[PDB]
Amino acid sequence: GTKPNSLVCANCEGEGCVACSQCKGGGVNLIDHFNGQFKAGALCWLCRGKKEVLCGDCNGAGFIGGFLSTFDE
Amino acid sequence: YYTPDYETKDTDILAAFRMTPQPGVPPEEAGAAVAAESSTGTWTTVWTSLDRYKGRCYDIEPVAGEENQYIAYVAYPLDLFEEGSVTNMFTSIVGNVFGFKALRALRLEDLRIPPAYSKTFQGPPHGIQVERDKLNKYGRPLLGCTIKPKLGLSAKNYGRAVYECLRGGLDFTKDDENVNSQPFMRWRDRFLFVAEAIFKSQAETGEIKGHYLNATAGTCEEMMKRAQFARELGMPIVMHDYLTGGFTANTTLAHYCRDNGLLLHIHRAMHAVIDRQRNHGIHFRVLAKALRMSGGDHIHSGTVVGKLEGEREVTLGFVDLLRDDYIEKDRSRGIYFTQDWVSMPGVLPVASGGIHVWHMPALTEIFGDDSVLQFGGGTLGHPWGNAPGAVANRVALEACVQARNEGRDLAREGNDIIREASKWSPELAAACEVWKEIK
Amino acid sequence: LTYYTPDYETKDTDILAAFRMTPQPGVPPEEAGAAVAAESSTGTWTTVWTSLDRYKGRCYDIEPVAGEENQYIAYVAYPLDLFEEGSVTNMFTSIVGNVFGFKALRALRLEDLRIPPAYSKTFQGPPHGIQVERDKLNKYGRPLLGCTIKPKLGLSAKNYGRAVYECLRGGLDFTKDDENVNSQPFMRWRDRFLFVAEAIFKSQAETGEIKGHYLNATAGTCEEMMKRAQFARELGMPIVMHDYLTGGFTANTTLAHYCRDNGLLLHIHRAMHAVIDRQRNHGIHFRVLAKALRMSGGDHIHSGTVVGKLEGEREVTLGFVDLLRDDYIEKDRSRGIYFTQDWVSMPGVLPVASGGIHVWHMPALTEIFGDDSVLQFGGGTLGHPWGNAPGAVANRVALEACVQARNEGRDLAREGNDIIREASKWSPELAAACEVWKEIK
Amino acid sequence: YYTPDYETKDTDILAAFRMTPQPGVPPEEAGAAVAAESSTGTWTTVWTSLDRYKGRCYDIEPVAGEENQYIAYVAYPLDLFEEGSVTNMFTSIVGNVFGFKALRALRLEDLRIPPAYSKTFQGPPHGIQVERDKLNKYGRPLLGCTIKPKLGLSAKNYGRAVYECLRGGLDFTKDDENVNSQPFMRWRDRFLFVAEAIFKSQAETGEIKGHYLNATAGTCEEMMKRAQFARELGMPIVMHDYLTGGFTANTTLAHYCRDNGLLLHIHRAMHAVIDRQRNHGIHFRVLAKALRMSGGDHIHSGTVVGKLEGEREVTLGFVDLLRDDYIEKDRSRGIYFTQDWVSMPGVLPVASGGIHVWHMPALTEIFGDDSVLQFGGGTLGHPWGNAPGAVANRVALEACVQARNEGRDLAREGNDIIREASKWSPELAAACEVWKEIK
Repeated sequence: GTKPNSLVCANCEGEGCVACSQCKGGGVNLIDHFNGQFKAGALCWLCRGKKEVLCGDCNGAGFIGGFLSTFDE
Repeated sequence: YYTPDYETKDTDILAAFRMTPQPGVPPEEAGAAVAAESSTGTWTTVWTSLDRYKGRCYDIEPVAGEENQYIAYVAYPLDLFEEGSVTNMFTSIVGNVFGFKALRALRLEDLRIPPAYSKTFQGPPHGIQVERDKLNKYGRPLLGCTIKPKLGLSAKNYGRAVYECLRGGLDFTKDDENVNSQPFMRWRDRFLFVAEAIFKSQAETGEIKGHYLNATAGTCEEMMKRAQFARELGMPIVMHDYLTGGFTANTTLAHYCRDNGLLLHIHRAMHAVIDRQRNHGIHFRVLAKALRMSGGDHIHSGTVVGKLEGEREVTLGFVDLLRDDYIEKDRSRGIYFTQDWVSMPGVLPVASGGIHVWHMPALTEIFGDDSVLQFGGGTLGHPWGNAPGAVANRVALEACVQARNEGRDLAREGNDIIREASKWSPELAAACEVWKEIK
Repeated sequence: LTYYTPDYETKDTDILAAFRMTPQPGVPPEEAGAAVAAESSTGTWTTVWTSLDRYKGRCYDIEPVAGEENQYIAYVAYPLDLFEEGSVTNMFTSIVGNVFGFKALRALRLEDLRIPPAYSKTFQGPPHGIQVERDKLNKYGRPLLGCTIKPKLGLSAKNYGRAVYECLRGGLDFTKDDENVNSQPFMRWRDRFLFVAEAIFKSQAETGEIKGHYLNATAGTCEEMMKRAQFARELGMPIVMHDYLTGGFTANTTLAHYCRDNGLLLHIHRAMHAVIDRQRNHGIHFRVLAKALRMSGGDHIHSGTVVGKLEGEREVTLGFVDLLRDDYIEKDRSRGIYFTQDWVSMPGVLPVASGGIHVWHMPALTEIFGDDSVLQFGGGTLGHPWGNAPGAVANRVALEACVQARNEGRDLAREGNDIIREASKWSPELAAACEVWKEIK
Repeated sequence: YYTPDYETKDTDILAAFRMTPQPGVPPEEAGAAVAAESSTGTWTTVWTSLDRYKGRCYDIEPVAGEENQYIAYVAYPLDLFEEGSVTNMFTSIVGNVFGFKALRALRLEDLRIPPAYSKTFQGPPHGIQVERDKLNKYGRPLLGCTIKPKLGLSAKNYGRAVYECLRGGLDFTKDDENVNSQPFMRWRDRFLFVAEAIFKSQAETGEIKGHYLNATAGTCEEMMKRAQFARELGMPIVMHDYLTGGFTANTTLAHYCRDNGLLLHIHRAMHAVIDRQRNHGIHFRVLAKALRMSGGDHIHSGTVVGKLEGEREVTLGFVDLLRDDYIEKDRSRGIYFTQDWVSMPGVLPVASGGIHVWHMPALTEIFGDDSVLQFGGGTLGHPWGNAPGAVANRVALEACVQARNEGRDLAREGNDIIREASKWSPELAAACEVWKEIK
């Protein structure tokens, strides 16, 4: 998850956030997800109109080794 | 001192440390000097009958894999310790032994406490079986969460997040270790707002909920004041830090809880300064035994869902010491002595760190339904908010428990169980898109 | 972003720290520093969970240690509003609670701290101090003397009191008790207290000087600890003793508060400390625990003899002795001092020397420490071929000999052996002791 | 003394007084005599090192517009004052300086308290942000009223007027300053009848209401008895007089309120004997600083409506000292020193006097929504009774808040905003016929 000689998280390049794939940075449903629950033109069902989610590798830290991205030991 | 023909008695305290003698010192001579530098301080009968008031080395073994390493065994008489005192036990066995120059590194590993000495202690306030009856929860592991980051929030806003998480389906809610009383939030008005949210969430779900309230203070007069105010509001549980507050203050708090019906939660802070290196300090398995005698119901132990063979046995070794009643000798798991607790209550372990939904099958299979799981950024990071975030964790847990009671391996069938479950819960679905799967 | 601000200027209301680091092979040094400031505070480098802003710590300096390729010094500053007034436990919990479990490093060690005057005014400090105690004891111009009953063990209370009475009448001032003696089946405490009190008055009634004896007050619970302190006040004893490392800071602060309100003297004995400050790359230096005690409260403390220290050493000891005793200390990197410290009129603490010492070590001890310390003798008093009372006279006669010469312009450094011999001529107890203990040349 | 080159450090207390020397005394020699007559009492080193235990003058300025007037500056060491004591601060700076026979008039103006000395005080019990959360009121100033004249009324009848006013829409209700315990009404049965009316009015409107109960007494044993009885009934606020009771008694009451969760209201009686003349006494802005350190939540300031330019700035100047956290130097507003409160809670100001409906746009624009407005005859003088009188005031206040949240100016519209509002409220209409318009 780190980068060349650096504790920086690659997935987000030290930012703590990623773009919403579903809306593809748009903000509105493009297909009918959840069959009869999410339409194909309503607000994005995930981000809900922000086109940005939290990174998983690092829970909003920007770096790897830490107490927000490790198993307690 | 070295009496290889010595036979330990049934009322003796035994210890075992590893040593790294300087080049030149013979191993059999170094061992006898550790037993003397711990008790009298001499090898002659010049100042003397004393005789029986001294320690003795009765065994020496060479450590495999390293040429300069040995294991020593020492025995101590029973009349050298004060009844009911944990402070006296540490100050006598180790008051000046790491300052010895003829050595380079020393580490204490294990201790054996005879039943004739354990009967003078009170032990945990309630235990395991009694605690489960007070909460009316059976079958599965308990859940919890902690408001970690934030900081600077007002008392009103602090109680807002507590109400949201508890309503979602969680059982407990924690505080932060470095929050006692500060200009941005005082302790008395934080207690008032927290207790108000507990009562509201108990009327919608009809289940018992709680929250750990920090009671650490700078003086013993101030620490006891905060414990009595938690009883007037009918709170069920408190919290303390037993490594920076001291052993004397911890024993006083344990006695109060037993006489008033309160649960105690223990956090281990500053511990990494003592038990991280492999050749100097005191192993954590020794400090766990001292906590059981002093008093406590919960304790932090760390996650092992990220270890390998060789490891995952040392940690599994001392988990049994906190819950079982009779543990046999096993050197492969780091147990040097056979211990009997003569019917003493157990302690519930707590696992924490950065965990999420895809870790449900792993934790359940290893620990069993006798532990508490705590979540940090895995609950407050949901894209929809706090309350929907707690719904995802509950769902996943129930799934694993059910599968287990149908004969389904949780070690293999795991990603499958989670997936087929995200096929009737929109909240879990969204969460399964933020975090990635486990190979 | 501020994390690693190589330009930020500190304010008069900030707490500063400095640790040495051993990064793993590959980790850039300027990035490891910022990670220490985050793991000791928020835990993030992004404004996602955030106005918070000012509630975070920051690194503002990095230096390379000469002589080793993998070694650096980092400087961190903390805001004032992060700490609770009058609490020493909170400071240690906040500064280092999860910093040594970090894995991107290999070894860490805290070295020094700076406490602003805006934070030192919320503490009480030592109960009495240095100048006030000398008025209570009415002793001026020379260091004090004491002795400890180290071995023995298993003796009855009457025999225990007999030795104390014999030692106190020889000319000594104080008397100590063994660290691991609180209450045991062979001897309880309520009768040992009575016998010691009985002996003290008889010893005092003859020589016409004020004497004392350290009484151990460590217990397993705070209810029991406070019971043994009031009994010593009922008998009119002047001093007690406590261990502040195996008992904790919470129990020590209450004892200091009680001692202030009743006119008692507190003696502090450091134990178990060897597990923390022995290695050169992991733990906490003793000079931080020394500063902590001054804020918590105390009058005496064990420091360490220095006459066995050579060049390169003997400097850090003289530095933290000045930190313990003085009122204003300047920065000096050659003595292990990284910050300028101001105590705004706080009382000092008396240092205590100990170990295996005899009569031939007197001039060196007097020259170095000065007449502001306490000298404790172990086997050098009860080992005399004639007994204890003749044993104390040799030490008393020797100490005076050194002081007088000093006040005449003689060099206690080059000489000392001669000075000691000239006194032995007119003192038979001084002799005999010079036939058992040899002289350093 | 007179040390011009002296540079003050960060741990010194500074003061500034104006002087009127007698004809003949040079100005530079009179300044040095004040600094001595305040500390040692001598100009020579005969009785003496003392040295550092003395005060010193470091600046002198001439006052424009008057030939015989000067401003002096004095600095004092930190070690001259006892921690946590306000009584000691006044008795040292001013114990005998106005009895000097070489002067004709003296007046203290300002003080500077370094942060190294403010940290030893407790401060206000709750503050501003905490108090608003306890009452659940945001966005608008609070309202109140006081039963002023009357007198001789029975306890039953006294509680009748309280119930009527609170039901109309008011927030608080006051008492009278000279009512503690008298033959026509004792204190214990007046508390009982007041608490009964609060509960009744809280069930019809569903809003939190309160009433200030006087707790002044002749002895400290009697004063604390009346404070504990107000906690058993669950009353939220009390009242004290801090200028006739003393500073020692006021500090004791502040500590009790913090440990039990009560609000403190402060009234300033007898103050006019000290700070009315322009050449002798102590300015009110100094006594306001001492009240913040001692403890308090509310304080009386004064309606600045009927004031002109030149004025309305001295008043606005020390309002910022009671609410802000960092105030810069400004001589045009009567501020001689830069003050930093290092995160201390603020104090809510109170305005009173003879005010009515037409004075609503004026007060809102100046003070803002961070004050309390009290009415006397502008409530009990309504031609229809008490309950309708409180409706008028409530209706008028809401009209002003809305307008400002639209861009309308309150310095012009005013009379308009009020008229249009009296076109859908019969009570406001009647009130707009008793009192006259504002030009």
